[PDB]
Amino acid sequence: PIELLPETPSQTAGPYVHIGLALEAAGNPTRDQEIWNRLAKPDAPGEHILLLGQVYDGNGHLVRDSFLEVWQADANGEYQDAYNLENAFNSFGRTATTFDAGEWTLHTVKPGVVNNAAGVPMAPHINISLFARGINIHLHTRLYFDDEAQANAKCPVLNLIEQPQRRETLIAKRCEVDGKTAYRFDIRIQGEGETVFFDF
Amino acid sequence: PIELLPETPSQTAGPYVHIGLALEAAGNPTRDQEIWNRLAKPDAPGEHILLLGQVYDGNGHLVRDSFLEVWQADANGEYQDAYNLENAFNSFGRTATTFDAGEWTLHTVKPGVVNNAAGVPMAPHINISLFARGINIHLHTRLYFDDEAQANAKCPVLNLIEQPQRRETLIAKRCEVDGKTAYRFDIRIQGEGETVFFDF
Amino acid sequence: PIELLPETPSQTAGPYVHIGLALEAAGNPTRDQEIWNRLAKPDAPGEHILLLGQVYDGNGHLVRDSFLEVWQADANGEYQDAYNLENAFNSFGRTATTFDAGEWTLHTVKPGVVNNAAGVPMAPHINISLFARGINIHLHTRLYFDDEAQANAKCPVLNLIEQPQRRETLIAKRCEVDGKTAYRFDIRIQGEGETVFFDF
Amino acid sequence: PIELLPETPSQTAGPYVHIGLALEAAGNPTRDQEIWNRLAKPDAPGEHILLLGQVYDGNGHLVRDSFLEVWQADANGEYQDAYNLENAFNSFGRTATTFDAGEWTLHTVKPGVVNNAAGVPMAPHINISLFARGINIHLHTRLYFDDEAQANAKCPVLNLIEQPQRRETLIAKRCEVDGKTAYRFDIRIQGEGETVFFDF
Amino acid sequence: PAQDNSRFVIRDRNWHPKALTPDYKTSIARSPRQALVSIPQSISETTGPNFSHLGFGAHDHDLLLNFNNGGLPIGERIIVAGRVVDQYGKPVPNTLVEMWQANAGGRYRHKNDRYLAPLDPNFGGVGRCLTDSDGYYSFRTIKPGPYPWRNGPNDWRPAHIHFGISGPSIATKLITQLYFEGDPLIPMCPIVKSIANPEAVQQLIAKLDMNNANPMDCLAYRFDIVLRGQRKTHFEN
Amino acid sequence: PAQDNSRFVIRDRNWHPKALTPDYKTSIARSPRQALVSIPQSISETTGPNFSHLGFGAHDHDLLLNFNNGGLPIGERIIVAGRVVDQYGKPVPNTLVEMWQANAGGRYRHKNDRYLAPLDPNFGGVGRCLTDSDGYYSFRTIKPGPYPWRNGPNDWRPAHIHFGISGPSIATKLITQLYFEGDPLIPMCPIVKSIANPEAVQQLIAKLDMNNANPMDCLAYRFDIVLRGQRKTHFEN
Amino acid sequence: PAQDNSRFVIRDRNWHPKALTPDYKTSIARSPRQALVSIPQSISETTGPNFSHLGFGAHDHDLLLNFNNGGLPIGERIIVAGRVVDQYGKPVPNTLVEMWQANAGGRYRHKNDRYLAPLDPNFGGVGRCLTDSDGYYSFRTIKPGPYPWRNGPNDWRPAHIHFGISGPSIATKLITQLYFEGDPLIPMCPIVKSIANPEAVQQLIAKLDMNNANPMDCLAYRFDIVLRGQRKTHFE
Ligand SMILES: [Fe+3]
Ligand SMILES: [Fe+3]
Ligand SMILES: [Fe+3]
Repeated sequence: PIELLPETPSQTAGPYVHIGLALEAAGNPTRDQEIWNRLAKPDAPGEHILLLGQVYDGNGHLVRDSFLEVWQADANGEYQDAYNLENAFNSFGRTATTFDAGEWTLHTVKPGVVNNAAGVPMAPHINISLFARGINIHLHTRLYFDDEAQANAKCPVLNLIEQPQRRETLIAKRCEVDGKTAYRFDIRIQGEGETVFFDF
Repeated sequence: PIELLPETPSQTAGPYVHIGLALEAAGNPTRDQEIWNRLAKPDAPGEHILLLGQVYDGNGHLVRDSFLEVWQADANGEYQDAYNLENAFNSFGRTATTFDAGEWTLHTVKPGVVNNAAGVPMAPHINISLFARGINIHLHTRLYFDDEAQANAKCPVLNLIEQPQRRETLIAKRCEVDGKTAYRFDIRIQGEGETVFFDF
Repeated sequence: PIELLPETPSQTAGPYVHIGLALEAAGNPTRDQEIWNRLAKPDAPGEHILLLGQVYDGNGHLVRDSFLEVWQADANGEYQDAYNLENAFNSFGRTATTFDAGEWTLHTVKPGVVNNAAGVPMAPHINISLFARGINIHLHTRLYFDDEAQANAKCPVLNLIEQPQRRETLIAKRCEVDGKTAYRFDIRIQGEGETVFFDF
Repeated sequence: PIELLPETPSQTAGPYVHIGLALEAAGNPTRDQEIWNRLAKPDAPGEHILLLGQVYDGNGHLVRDSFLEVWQADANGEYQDAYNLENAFNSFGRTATTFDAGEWTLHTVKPGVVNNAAGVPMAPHINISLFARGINIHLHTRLYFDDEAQANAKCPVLNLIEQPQRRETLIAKRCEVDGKTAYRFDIRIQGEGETVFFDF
Repeated sequence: PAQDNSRFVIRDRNWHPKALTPDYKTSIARSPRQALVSIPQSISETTGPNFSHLGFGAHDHDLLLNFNNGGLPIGERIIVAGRVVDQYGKPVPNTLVEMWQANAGGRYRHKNDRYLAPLDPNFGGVGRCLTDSDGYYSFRTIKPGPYPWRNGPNDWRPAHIHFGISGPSIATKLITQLYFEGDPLIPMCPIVKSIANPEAVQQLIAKLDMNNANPMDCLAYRFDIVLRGQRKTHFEN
Repeated sequence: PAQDNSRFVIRDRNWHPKALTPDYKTSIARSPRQALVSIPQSISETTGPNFSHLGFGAHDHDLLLNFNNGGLPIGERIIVAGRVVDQYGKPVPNTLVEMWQANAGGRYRHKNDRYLAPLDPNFGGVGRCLTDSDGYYSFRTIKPGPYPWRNGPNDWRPAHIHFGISGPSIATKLITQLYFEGDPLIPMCPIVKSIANPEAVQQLIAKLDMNNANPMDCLAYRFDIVLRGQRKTHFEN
Repeated sequence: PAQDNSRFVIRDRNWHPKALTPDYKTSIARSPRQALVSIPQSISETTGPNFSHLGFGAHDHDLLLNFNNGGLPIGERIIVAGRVVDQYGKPVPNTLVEMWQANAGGRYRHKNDRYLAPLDPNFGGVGRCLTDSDGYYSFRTIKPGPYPWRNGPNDWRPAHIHFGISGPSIATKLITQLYFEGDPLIPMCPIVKSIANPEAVQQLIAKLDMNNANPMDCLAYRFDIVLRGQRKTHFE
């Protein structure tokens, strides 16, 4: 068969990933421009939300050295790839769990609906890639919202998860933090309540 | 050492096993004669019973595409191998779980006692072979009966299972279905309450 | 793919084939029973015929060391495989061309119609195999009759010969020899008028 | 020595070439635009002519499945390579022999004189490529005209054919079809009168 | 009734695929985590059904004719034939061989198959037969197509026919899959690769069999099946 | 109008099949017995049609859609794609690639084909396209079946697609046949074997191309085509 | 205004390291036990950030100058350079390449690293670059030292530099580690050996590149990166 050049293989990010990719979270000096966890300035259109979560290993213990990358549509359901710290909104961000702060946070807006390649709407979601010591190749997941039940029930990606019970692992829980709308999305890498991870 | 011709290797039966081995269960038209789940004609000797059960995977979720073959002595402890739809009793049958009917059923008689090769009586039992998508080589088990406690305690096959708690996985529970004597035999392929599986 | 034992390869019969297979034609003493050119005793049913012919090489010169084997149905369209010199008719015979007698002869009856494997009638024919010095593997042909024009036109074997002109090479010419019905069938191995040879 | 990438090897076009390259000739439905046998619109410059011919195998039998491609200068000696069904003249066309129409036809104009690479005029000619079942790599030839005898005698390509008698195989015969000027160009692939075929 | 008169050679469960083969994703949750419990052969294991008295239809072995809705199925006409023997080389006569497959496009006639390749109105995909007195079986069918399946993001089954063979006891019963000589999908398939030993994989590949072909009609493939060796009991009790 | 500005590398007629290849029986009477006459390249040979202005239909390259009589064809859905280059490795852009084939069962939609395998009412078997500015072409089709033919008493063509490629001149024009990776019929075919050099045969075998497949939809095969090398004229006259 | 116009060749997850690789002890509890769920590519997966207008500092790619506290760092001066291409051999221009590493003695500038090898007051260990229009990147740094880690009782990482590459979409994003030609620690490392195929391990070993060296100044190593092949959608 046709064999292309093989892809460079993945390796774990390791315990010090933060010195290269999360300088502030590492307690080290930052450069003038950093890619971080504030996707939306206050003036950006749409519903402003706080996302937060904790990451658990297979023994139910906190992962305190996680690094997370997120990719989401704007409130109007468009992906904004031209990354610029002057933008009111950027579709891409980074966050982390650390020893000081075991709970990651993101400041964003709720993403609008986007269609799949066959033109069927997907429920509002945030794409997440999870890196850490012990993770040899990053894990892909999606964060959906518990107040989009009707859309979630019809999502063609959610519906590829064979068991309903496993679908529940991707649904973030609405709450309020300091009077502001927030959603909690905990990730369990292994075992009871194991979060659905994707290949694509 | 002496090496014989190798056996043809097993492969999973896959998700469409019913089109070949359970045509009625597949909702496809049947041929004039099919090997199915009614072992006993109404006037066959012995105690007429219903067997039924569900099959669970390692996540506790129903296996909705399993295919089962059974082999049992008749009520007089004889194996009737000359398969024939005109027989009052066939020792062999087939059943299945499907999307519509997640619970398999078998109509038979309670089997009589047979001796092992050393002449020791075995407790009444049904030999079962389980096939499905995800099962690379079929799993062997035995269904024994909870109202044969004295015989079960003395069975030389049950006594080969080192732990009493695992012996309990092979004991079907007496119940009533539509007012008729029945025994329920659930199979757990993996994890908590995992059913004992045999090699011979 | 599946490969069977290979067939023993053919070799030419060579110039002295007659000492082994045509003893009389070789001018050598015969044994008590020989397989030769009289397929029909006078009492055999059907139309008694003389067949004769000459064999030509690619330069138009006579082949004077040919050996021919023939196989034909009886007048009723049945092949008689139980070869016996006491039979009124045998379906099999042998003839030859020699230096003394360049023209072979056969004494037979006109064969009846036989169907092909799909049940379609073939026109009356004699199967012929030709052997000689210079012929590494024998050549198969058929002799048909010029007074069976209607049957010949519909023969499914004749009709596999793509060109009408080549079909004419297999049609023997009726004549009279000493007041008796005869047919002449000359074979041209190579070049102008080349006789159709078959593979099967 | 310097060895380039090898050319993809030729294979016969086979008996069903018309379904791909001569759809109307195959009696199958045509697409909106097909490359076929009318090179000249009625108002194209030059002398409008019909070309036609038959193709013979080595046994003198008609080739009833041939496919032909032609390439010729226009009447002013120009090769019109921008193929377009709206052109007054196309230098390229296709034609075929079939079971129904054993004689190919081409509607064109008489081509004007073009010079060879050394600047010597070639006699008016049509370049022809012949494909068919049994032809493993297509055969190149040229059709010249019998009423251009002076030019033909001086053609540097015709003069590369060592024997005058073989030069005669490339000269089409002027005739009339339905009262119109025509030239007949029969091709004999093999044997007596074998048409000259070119390599370049 | 059946008697305990024979013993079957123990299975090599490193020649067969193991239960847990994670690249085949459905095996991860449908594989036992405890060891199998070994038990001695008794009459329960060394006997099994014989199907000599099962009534077979005329076309049960002929998939070109057994789903006839006004015409022939579309696809590559093939005979699939072979012999069933045990590990000692003894033929296994009068044994039930069942088979099922997709159509020429990789579509199964099952409600759960939603692949966009069309059903063939003259093809059902199911056959059975009994081996003859010398162990030989034969079916006539069309060659099934590969098809995509939700394992990895671009996984395709090689063309295959599912087989089930009864043999002389429940100890011999086997389900497997036949694949076709030279199919470049075979080395890439996680179900094929559930078999760790490449020599064992080779045993599932049917060979083109020109000798059994019907000229101008259908090709043929040969697939021989080996069941557990059967011997008489000796020196017991 | 066209100009004489290039020369084409001379063909290796021991790499191509020779004319007389008697095992392929129809070649015996359709092969010239006289030598070909070599002639120098002129404008007549170094020019040829360009089909940039030919009007192609929407589905001309898509055999799954271009014979649509109410449904999809039955059979193995495949993309057949590749690149056309010359012997110097230069892409050949805007060139005409035409193809035809049998259906999934080895039956052609031609009156002369009487093979008993049925026609597919949604399959015609004909495609064309122009290579893009980088030399690439693609078709979507179903994989054709082998079929029997009246050569030897049990001869079968391997599965194949017929191709015709124009290239930059009449000197480059080529007709060939594409075969499929691993088909055990390829070594047995007298038409394949008209090519004496086994390395040349390999150049006609399309490779399975999982990278170009559409998951859950169609597989893909890659077939690259090399036409005669083109160079500028130099030091002439 | 990102659009779905491309598909990416599916990953070979037997070429990459598997999740569960027990000799690398931390993978035992941080590996999913359920199968990954395959999903079709959509605009969500086939797009991603472009960092063309991220504002880079003058020394962001030069680790000999980007932690300047009065002198040069101690250690082997090297240039680390290469090309980022996809599996079709197409270069990947204007893509973000980030890297981090320990100092010459195997010590990282992170509070959780308490290895007794000292920090270097003129070294920080962090770089970033965008590939140029032909897919090339380059950093200047010091060769990192190996270092011990609490896996087995005497386990040591080979000298290595951590790398992250964005590529054209979130589907191509990759984190990996670069190792150095000839290092005898490479075959012993359970993190290297998380990669089962030895030919894949070879793809992470940077080669000494004398052609790129500055005589009398610094050596150079070459590390080419291949991301997933990108093709146009067809017949969807
Ligand atoms: Fe299947
Ligand atoms: Fe063909
Ligand atoms: Fe490190």
